[PDB]
Amino acid sequence: NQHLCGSHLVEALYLVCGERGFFYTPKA
Amino acid sequence: DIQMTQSPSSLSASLGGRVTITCKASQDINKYLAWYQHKPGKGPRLLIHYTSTLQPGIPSRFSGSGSGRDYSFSISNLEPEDVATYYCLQYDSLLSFGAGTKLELKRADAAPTVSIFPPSSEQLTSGGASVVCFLNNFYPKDINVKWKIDGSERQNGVLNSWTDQDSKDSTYSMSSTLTLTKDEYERHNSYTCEATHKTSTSPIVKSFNRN
Amino acid sequence: EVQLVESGGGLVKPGGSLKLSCTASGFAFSDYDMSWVRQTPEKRLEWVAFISNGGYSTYYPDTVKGRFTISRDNAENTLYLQMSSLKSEDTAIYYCARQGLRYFDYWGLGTTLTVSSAKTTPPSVYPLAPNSMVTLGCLVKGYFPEPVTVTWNSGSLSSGVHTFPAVLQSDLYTLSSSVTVPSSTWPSETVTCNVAHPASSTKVDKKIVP
Amino acid sequence: GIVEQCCTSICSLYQLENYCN
Ligand SMILES: [Mg+2]
Repeated sequence: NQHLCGSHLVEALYLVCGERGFFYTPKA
Repeated sequence: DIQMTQSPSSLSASLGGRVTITCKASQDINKYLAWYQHKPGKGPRLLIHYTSTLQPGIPSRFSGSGSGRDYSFSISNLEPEDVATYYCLQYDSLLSFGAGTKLELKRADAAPTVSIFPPSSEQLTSGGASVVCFLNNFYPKDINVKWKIDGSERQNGVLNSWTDQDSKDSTYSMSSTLTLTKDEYERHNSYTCEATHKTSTSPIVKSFNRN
Repeated sequence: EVQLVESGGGLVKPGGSLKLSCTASGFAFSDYDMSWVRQTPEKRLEWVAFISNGGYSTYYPDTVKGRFTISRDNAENTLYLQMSSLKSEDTAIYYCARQGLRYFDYWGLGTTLTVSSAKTTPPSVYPLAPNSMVTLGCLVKGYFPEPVTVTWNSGSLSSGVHTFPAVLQSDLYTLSSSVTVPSSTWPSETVTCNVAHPASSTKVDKKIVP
Repeated sequence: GIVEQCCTSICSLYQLENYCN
């Protein structure tokens, strides 16, 4: 359950993208 | 994923004209669509990103447009370098490619030159016989071959293969090889490939006897 | 002057292994996420593997997930693709591609993989002999694998040269090549198809005789 | 990619949005 990044990246992406999920490379 | 439907799958155009390709996404892709040109033996080359933004260097005669699920790519003033396969790519949700559009040249209808060849002295020793027929330098691409031996049209033991558009005369060509064993060849005598092309109501017949 | 040079392609039996390489130059390689994309024989482009610029992140589609491993040596400017449990559906040209953003912006020339149980066989080469113009050819039959090369007169005949795609039959390929020469030149002069088959270490010259 | 870019430091919500599917 614990996080890897001091930024709390995974939690932050779960809120920004939701069930879309994310990819490692930005589209813009 | 997101499915890209690209249309048409093949396309023929005249030098200096205009061509338009379409990509339909299975969902909204928010203008995150790129376009690539791919030529035989080279690697793909990025043309447009974000629906209509040209990569630096790319001639302005390329353009794209669209939104939601409906996008289109266009070539103005078609140049000979532009014959290639073009692909769209959506990159809004992961990545997915379109199936591709083959872009060929339009040209004046031309009839095939048909040439016939008995099996060589080299092959029959081996124990086989291959009769070959070239249907060379014709247009359009689409053509039909019929083999006759002693009046009998026969089908098994034939397989045929097609050239891509020739780069010299913008014609197509076609190979017809009928293959038999060493002894079914010597059985019969009169061998014929007939080439039927929309240029001509008559089929182009070329043949040989026991010589 | 961005350059990507793939290498390592070859023929492999099903279930075998192969490591492809990709040499980067002309840019700050360690700043760029990198991918391998393949083109299938049906000319579909298939995203095969992804790796982030620092090697932290990785992605594989299900079709290759668990069998492929993408990796990078940034100090050597080299992207790698280790493939294993190879299956005939893996047969393709494999491309190296750069992703500053998510869309690919540069590709290499590709490297070709063939997955087959068929064994390497040199071709049989047969002369094809029958206006201002005469058309001749050469038949190259029963070989494996692709490719073969066909030249005419050591390469000095170039037009009226139509080389036709091989078709697979049994386990073996047959191909033809056509040469159209002015009928003055032949049969006054000799026209010879030079056939090369690197996989079987073959170079054969067949003279066309009337 | 995102791990190299938004993990030693906080990326904005605009930034993170660009990585979404
Ligand atoms: Mg985290």
